Amino acid sequence: FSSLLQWTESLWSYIPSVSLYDHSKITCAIASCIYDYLTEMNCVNYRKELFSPYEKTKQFYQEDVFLLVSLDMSGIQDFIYNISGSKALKSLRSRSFYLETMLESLVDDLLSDLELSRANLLYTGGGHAYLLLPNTERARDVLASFEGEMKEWFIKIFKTDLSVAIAYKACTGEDLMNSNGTYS
RNA sequence: UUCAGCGUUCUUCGGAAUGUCGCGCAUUGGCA
Repeated sequence: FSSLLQWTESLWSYIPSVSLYDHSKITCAIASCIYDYLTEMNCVNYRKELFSPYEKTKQFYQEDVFLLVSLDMSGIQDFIYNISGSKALKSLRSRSFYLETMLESLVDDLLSDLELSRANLLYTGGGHAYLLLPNTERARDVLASFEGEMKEWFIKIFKTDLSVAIAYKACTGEDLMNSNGTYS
């Protein structure tokens, strides 16, 4: 699917739906999160439970179903500039690339732990990563375990030179729909 | 016919610096 997502983005980047890719990706992520939430709740019929009363569509935008997740890497500039000059030119280019590549790996690992795709990562800042995840208990436990494992690995490799902090917040469909201005 | 000099200019006009370099090399860095 990753190849399909990469293809979709190049083709739909400069065409209106927010471009079409942006919308398609966001839809995919939201869908995956909803599917995981419904699997956690074990609904008998997704369509009937959602569209039957025709008010359940509105109420489902009020159930806490999504998680806004931010993972941030601490120690970027110090790591790039904790160098002696002997190989500075080389080191400075390599350290910045290594830190960005490591951040990519992180989220990929996290996605591999959630069986999700890159559509669920809204964007990656240098040293930063914002994602949208399902609010399932399994996903929450996966996030906790991933935070613990990342803490252990960073302490085992760089000690206090680099760290990673992961924080999540629960939200509903209306929050994603910028109702009442709560999203920002 | 004799007696006398007297007055006016006291320097003038141009050119007033120019061109050339305006730090270099070694260590260091960089490449390997």
